Amino acid sequence: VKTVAVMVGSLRKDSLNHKLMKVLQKLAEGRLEFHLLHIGDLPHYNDDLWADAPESVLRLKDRIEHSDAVLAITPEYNRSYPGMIKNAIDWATRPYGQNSWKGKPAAVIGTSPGVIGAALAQARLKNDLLHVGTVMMSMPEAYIQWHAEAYAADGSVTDEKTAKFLQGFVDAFVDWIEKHGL
Amino acid sequence: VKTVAVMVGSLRKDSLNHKLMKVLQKLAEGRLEFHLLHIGDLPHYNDDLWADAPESVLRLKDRIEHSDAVLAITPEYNRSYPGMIKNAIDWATRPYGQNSWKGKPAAVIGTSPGVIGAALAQARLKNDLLHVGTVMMSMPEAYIQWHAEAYAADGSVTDEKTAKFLQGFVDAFVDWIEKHGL
Ligand SMILES: Cc1cc2c(cc1C)N(C[C@H](O)[C@H](O)[C@H](O)COP(=O)(O)O)c1[nH]c(=O)[nH]c(=O)c1N2
Ligand SMILES: Cc1cc2c(cc1C)N(C[C@H](O)[C@H](O)[C@H](O)COP(=O)(O)O)c1[nH]c(=O)[nH]c(=O)c1N2
Repeated sequence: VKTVAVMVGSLRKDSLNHKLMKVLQKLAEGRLEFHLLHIGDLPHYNDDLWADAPESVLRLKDRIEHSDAVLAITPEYNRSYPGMIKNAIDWATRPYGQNSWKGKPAAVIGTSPGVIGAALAQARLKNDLLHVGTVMMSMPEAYIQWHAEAYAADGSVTDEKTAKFLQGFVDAFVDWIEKHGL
Repeated sequence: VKTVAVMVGSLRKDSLNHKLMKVLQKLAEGRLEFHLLHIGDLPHYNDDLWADAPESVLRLKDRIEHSDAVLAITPEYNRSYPGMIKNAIDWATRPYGQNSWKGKPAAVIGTSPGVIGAALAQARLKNDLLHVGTVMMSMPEAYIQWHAEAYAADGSVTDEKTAKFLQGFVDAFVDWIEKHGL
């Protein structure tokens, strides 16, 4: 089993990206073990805080470093991804010389109720995670328009086409981690 | 005098982007009146909070709406701009139908100790502010490598070449607001 440090780019109760995380976790059970990064617990980045580092920042870095891979699951806000994710990215690259992300196999996925499926957010997040040294998966693209009727309450995917698609993403990520991980 | 809602993308005590804000404010005094947007006081975006909107969010939107223009002064973190700025951007676009940024003349500037002068951050921030409906100034580019010896403690620019350059940016922004504002 490979461990995955997961960022979900939404805090709200009924987040679709949180639902997507659970769907992916269920599809991946037995092959990937997800551990959430608690990005909502991070203060806004402030370099002065390294004098007494926030526990949340220490925990963030420890989990990334102890995980085999990274997965980001992002909504799209105003045609890019949420700042809360970028704030987490930046915290874990520091202190200088201590970039936790370096060399980690990564992937990005996300969902929107709209047909664009968070594609613009995803492209930007792929670029920004590439620029902190991750080994970034590109295929298959997964710009998911959320359809509530395609999923069950337990996270099962009831729609066969959607299940095949998401399974293809999971399978690719498993293979990506095996090939490109440390 | 035109009013300007200003974002400074750093919270730390000795921030160079904060020093740059004060330099620009001094150069612009009498023509532009700066009002800081308190982006460090915003919680991480969470759509659930609109049920009881945070005061910081309400103040942010009110100041943007009541200003003639917007100025962002950004550092570069891992080849883009800080998430705290994107978080502010997203808050002020909401609720749906109530985008405070729409039609506002805007400009972006920033500084780094390195020679790249926060250019990658600035390009991304220009794009993200364009995508929320600002009327975005592009010229002159201002990718400022910070040189402490070029500035005095009162914000004066002691280096003549630097003063001419930053005055050019301020003059262009005043004209931009006059031409492109409401
Ligand atoms: C500030 C802000 C900005 C945007 C959005 C929302 C909000 C609040 N939404 C809608 C978004 O896709 C929808 O609310 C998702 O359901 C949010 O993801 P979670 O459900 O919270 O995971 C959105 N959707 C979209 O497809 N493209 C976009 O650019 C935006 N922009
Ligand atoms: C997490 C993080 C990431 C980066 C930086 C710093 C930190 C803490 N810095 C350096 C940055 O330019 C320098 O610290 C500036 O002085 C920060 O701006 P303020 O001085 O806080 O306004 C930096 N500089 C740069 O030119 N390009 C970059 O990609 C980054 N990345």
